[PDB]
Amino acid sequence: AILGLGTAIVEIARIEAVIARSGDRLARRVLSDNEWAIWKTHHQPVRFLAKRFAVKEAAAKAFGTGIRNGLAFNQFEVFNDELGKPRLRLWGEALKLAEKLGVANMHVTLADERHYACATVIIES
Amino acid sequence: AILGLGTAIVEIARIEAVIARSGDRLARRVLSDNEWAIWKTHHQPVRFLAKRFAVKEAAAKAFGAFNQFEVFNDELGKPRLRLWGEALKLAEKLGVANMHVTLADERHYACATVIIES
Amino acid sequence: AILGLGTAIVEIARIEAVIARSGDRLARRVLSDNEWAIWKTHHQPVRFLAKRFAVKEAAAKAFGTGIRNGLAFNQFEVFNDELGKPRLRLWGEALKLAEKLGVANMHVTLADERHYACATVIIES
Ligand SMILES: [Cl-]
Ligand SMILES: [Cl-]
Ligand SMILES: [Cl-]
Ligand SMILES: [Cl-]
Ligand SMILES: [Cl-]
Repeated sequence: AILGLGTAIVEIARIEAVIARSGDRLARRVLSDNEWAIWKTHHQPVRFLAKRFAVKEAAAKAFGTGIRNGLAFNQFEVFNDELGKPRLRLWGEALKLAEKLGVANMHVTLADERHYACATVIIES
Repeated sequence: AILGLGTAIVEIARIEAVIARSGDRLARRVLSDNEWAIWKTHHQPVRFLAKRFAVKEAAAKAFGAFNQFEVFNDELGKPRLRLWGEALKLAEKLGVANMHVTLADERHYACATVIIES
Repeated sequence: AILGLGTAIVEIARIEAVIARSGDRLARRVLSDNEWAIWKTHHQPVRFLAKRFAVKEAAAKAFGTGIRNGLAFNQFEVFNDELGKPRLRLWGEALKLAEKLGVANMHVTLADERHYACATVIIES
């Protein structure tokens, strides 16, 4: 059964503007350790960040809570499987919420165009 | 089982142009009574309308009038669907037990996805 | 059970620009024979192609593979049923892979505005 659904659209130029304002501080804030390692050596760091931000926002919506009760963007880790498909890995409070809700499967998709990154997340029992 | 899936993208500027041309007529046509009440006191009514239009369009596609697809938000802010009239009747016929709604926006666009489920 | 999820966003102007520089080449590669016939006489052919790209990219992502192992965008044929709702018809490797994955239901939606087309695909047991 579907336990939740979330979507996000991110203006890549906005992420770019935040980076101009505060350097790597947005990345330090929203990225897990594994994602941070990827960001550091990524070919297009702004685009990577915009995409990960989109998944994290969609995930928070999919859990039906948004960011609250000790949740945080850095607890929603994006990784890719061997074929390139995006996946979610949960940490701390996010992981505890998933276990409480009885989450068995987390479906993630990412898309981008020149100006926008979009993501949709479905969580399932 | 998934009974239906719908998505929508709405250019907020397009909605603004409709409102410039015909006032609050669009809002009168597509909003339910509860949504209308929110529209009247909203700090950003056009954006509220664009987002609700997005959900309604997505809901219509998921089922395969817009004011019969009411958007409300729960205690945590999560968007939800409430059905009226012919929409409610259709849902019972199809055996819809669960309806999942999400919406998002940025400066120029609002987006929504709706999944209906047995 | 959800077997996969895919989404895509297409800037219509980008498709317009590719057509301006290389004509029919983009369309011939990604469209099935049925879609090609429609493209050749469609009243809004660029918009048609952009929407087809959106669905096809979302479908390739929903299968969890992207374009690899003999899969091709021209194998994910979009058609509209007697009611008018968008549907997927699969060919070649895509058809074979769906069977092997145990796909019993495919859910397709698409949307467009003046500048952008988008689509989401869910495959299900
Ligand atoms: Cl800015
Ligand atoms: Cl009402
Ligand atoms: Cl056109
Ligand atoms: Cl169509
Ligand atoms: Cl355009």
